[PDB]
Amino acid sequence: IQLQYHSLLLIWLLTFNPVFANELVQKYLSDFLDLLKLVKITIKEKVSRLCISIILQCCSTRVKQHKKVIKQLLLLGNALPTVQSLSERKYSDEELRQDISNLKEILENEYQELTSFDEYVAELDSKLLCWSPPHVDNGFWSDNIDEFKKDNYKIFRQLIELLQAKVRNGDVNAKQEKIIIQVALNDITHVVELLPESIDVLDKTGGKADIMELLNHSDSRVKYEALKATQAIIGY
Amino acid sequence: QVNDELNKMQAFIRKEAEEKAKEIQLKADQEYEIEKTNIVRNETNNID
Amino acid sequence: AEKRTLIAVIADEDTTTGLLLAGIGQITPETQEKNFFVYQEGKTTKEEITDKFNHFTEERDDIAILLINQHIAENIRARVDSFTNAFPAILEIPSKDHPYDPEKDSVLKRV
Amino acid sequence: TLPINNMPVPEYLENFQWQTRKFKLDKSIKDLITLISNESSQLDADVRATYANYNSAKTNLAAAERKKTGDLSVRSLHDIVKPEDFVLNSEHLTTVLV
Repeated sequence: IQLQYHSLLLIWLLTFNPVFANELVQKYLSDFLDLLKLVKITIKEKVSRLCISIILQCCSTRVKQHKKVIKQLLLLGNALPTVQSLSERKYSDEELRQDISNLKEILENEYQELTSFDEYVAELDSKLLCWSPPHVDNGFWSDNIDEFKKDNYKIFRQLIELLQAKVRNGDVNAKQEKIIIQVALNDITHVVELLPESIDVLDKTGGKADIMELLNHSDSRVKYEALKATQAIIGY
Repeated sequence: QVNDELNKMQAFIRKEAEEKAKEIQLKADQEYEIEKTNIVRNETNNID
Repeated sequence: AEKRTLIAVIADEDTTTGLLLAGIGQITPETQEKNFFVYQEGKTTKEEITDKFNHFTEERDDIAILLINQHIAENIRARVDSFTNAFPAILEIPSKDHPYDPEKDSVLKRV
Repeated sequence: TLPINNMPVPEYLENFQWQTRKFKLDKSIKDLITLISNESSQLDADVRATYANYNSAKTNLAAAERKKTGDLSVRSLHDIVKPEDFVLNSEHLTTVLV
């Protein structure tokens, strides 16, 4: 606990400077997300207050691209729900409460201009998926279907590349890997059933062949997803 | 399980699609003569 | 205008009853008439419907919005088209066993 | 519209990760339950209304088909009543065509 408190104090001191905080945030985005998660994970009031202060310093307007950094954090690291939960939570430090309120306000401001298509794009860029509600609610997959085929079907090409990478990495058959593969297959099936003009693009890129080959996966969910994709291809 | 039935149905659907494609090719072949006549007639008018 | 604060319905019996429950109109103590001029499409007459619509859309009527069911407004479609004045506005409310069709909307036809 | 066979509802069941739209994270449990129930009930009511409107439109189409079928009770009034028997071009005369 003492070591964690000292590390948090050092991080806060380093982030006190705006240039130093801006440099650290870009080079340690994963570390920043881990610290944000640990802020809610940790139960110590002092550690939570230090983590909130460190997050606020990185998100402070004095840092370069402060709005962009805050938006990237709220998108990739799911900072907005964590800040909302922290606001609903209770802390023994008034400074910690004020920092939590400021972080919640910043997250709300960032998410005010956010969109479901933006969340899907961020998830695709992160090359990770866990059956997000945009991939489940038909509203997003219907409104953003036209945008998927934009830029020579750039989104469809990225999804096909992600599916091919998952197929290459599917030999591990990890639970997280299986979930990601299933989510990618569902997204591909949706983007094929809606606006079927991308079927030829997927066939040319080899996505159809990869989907057909994925039917050999031992996972029952993967098998069902492959069967659904095959039915959407030529089946009924 | 039921996956065997789905694979058989999927194979049948793919086989059925081949017959439909052949009909499309047959329909196009018939239209080729009509298109050739129109092209020849248009060229004949220009030549005349 | 200030006197325009009133809503008129000329729809079917069920729609008229529902809107009266909502409380659209009032019975004029002096004129002994109410804005809830309930009139079945099959009952009364086309001439009577046209006369009621003309009275509600003219003669310095206080109705702001004229509510006519699509079924009843279809029979008086000529008068509905003729009513090109900006106010009072007219709407084609759907009726039971008579859904509203975009082709039957006189005002939307101006697009 | 996406086909029902491709609906990811079981895939969502595999995760069940709550979204912000269906319920605010910081909202109260009672408030979140009320909001979700109200939204889902409104969606169900809209679906029921759309189904009723489609049924009414189908009934109207069936009535039109019956009218076009030639049954004189619903067929064109031109063939139902003879032009000679029906009173025409007379201001003091009219036809019944029952």
